[PDB]
Amino acid sequence: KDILCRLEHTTLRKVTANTAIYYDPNPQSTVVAEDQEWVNVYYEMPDFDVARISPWLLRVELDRKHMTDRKLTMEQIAEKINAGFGDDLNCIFNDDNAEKLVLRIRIMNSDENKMEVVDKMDDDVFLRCIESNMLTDMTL
Amino acid sequence: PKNTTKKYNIMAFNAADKVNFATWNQARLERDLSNKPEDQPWLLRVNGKSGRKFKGIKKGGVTENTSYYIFTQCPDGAFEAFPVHNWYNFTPLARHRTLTAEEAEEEWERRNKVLNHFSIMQQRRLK
Amino acid sequence: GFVGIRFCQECNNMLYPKEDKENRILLYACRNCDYQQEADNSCIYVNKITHEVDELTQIIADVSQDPTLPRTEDHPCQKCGHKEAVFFQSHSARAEDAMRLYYVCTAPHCGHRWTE
Amino acid sequence: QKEMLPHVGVSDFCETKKAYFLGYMVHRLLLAALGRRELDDRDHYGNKR
Amino acid sequence: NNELEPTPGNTLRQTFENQVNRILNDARDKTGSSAQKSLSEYNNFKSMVVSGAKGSKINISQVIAVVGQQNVEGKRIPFGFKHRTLPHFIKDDYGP
Ligand SMILES: [Zn+2]
Ligand SMILES: [Zn+2]
Repeated sequence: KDILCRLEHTTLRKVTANTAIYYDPNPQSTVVAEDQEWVNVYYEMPDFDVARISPWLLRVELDRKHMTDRKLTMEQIAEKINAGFGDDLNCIFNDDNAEKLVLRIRIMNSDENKMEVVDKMDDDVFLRCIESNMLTDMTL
Repeated sequence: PKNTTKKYNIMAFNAADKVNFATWNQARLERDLSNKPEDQPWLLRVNGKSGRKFKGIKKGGVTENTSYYIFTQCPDGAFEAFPVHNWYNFTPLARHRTLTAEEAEEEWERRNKVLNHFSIMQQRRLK
Repeated sequence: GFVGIRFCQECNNMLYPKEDKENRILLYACRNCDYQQEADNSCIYVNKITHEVDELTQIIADVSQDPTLPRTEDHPCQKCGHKEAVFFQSHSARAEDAMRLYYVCTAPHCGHRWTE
Repeated sequence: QKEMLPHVGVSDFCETKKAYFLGYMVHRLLLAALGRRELDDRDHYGNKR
Repeated sequence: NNELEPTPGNTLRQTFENQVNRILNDARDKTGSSAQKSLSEYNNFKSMVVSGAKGSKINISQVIAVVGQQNVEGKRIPFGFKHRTLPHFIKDDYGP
């Protein structure tokens, strides 16, 4: 089962259970959600520059039954989220012991390196783009 | 009183838009402007230019199905019932805004089409 | 729990989510007009993916009038101690991979519905 | 007026009827999308005349 | 009762159909074996089948036994009548 779990094209579409795109301007208090203790790791580095993360949260929840047979851990899901996209995006994930599925993607400003015309896309729409591309096309 | 030939109508609004609410002070009619001819949509206004204009198109089935008499309170001794000549529902329009009648025939959302735009870029064009 | 739309109070063209770059509070400004209003809820998009237990919902009460559905005198109604509940399966394109038999009371104006 | 949906009407005062019916078709399409109603069957003899 | 567990690699409808079809087919096979052991050496069906002329054991069954499940397109008779197979059966009737 496990050595040949490395097949079957597990895509985040069937691993996830829910999703939600939120507006959190200050992450320290996720007034939109009910998990503020996870923010305590927004204390050293969200890969850099807390002052330049976009305020749009993409809360994705991952069913644990679907995830427990493939055993594809949120550590590995995090690895793939990093690798496939890089540092343009970000992430921070709960432990598995939480029993409440959660993982959150944040879009670094992408002007974070260097800061008024027709947009690439408003970050609102562009989070509904990484909510399809990553949901169907990512190969976990 | 039947000899009198004043023909009653129906002015109906959707529960969506706010009803007259008596904030309508004085203006409630125009029936002909829709020339482009005896029967054409009404085009109504609101106490002059400033207000929320709207149009009423008639009802297909009003009399053939079942006639709708209008029994009135008639504060006098008697009561009266009038056959409704026609029914037409009013929809708020005349755009209360600017309309893009040419739009340079844009691409249908295949391009980025950053939303909340093409209407803030516009209203800046033309001052 | 997104409010599928909140139509404009002025032009009736489906308010959309916009960001207040000045004060940084969520807004719902229209596009065709210029109206803008503040936002009570901060969820702009909620796709789950899988589903919830929503077949206890989306089962209208009038189905107790169907002469083609089974009637069981066991499993009585909870809302009222009346017997004779009608029961069916999901009847949905998403079968839930289950044979959950949803019941519905057949005493008039009860309309209680429950899975067991 | 004349080609789109003739059966609901052809007169000049049936825009609302045509709108309600086209809305009902988009409603049935959305219900088939979500999954509430099942897709209709071509072999079912009630659907044949 | 939702106490049925999906056999490895199949949905619940699939394991339900598998179990009901296995029961029905074991029923037909045992019924046919009893039918074929009910025969006499002078029977002519048995003469023609143990000879080789014509007919199979399944036919000696279907004449004195159950006829068997009628499969259409590899499945039991579909719910082609809006959740029933014929207006005489009540809705959601997966029975034999
Ligand atoms: Zn508006
Ligand atoms: Zn009851």
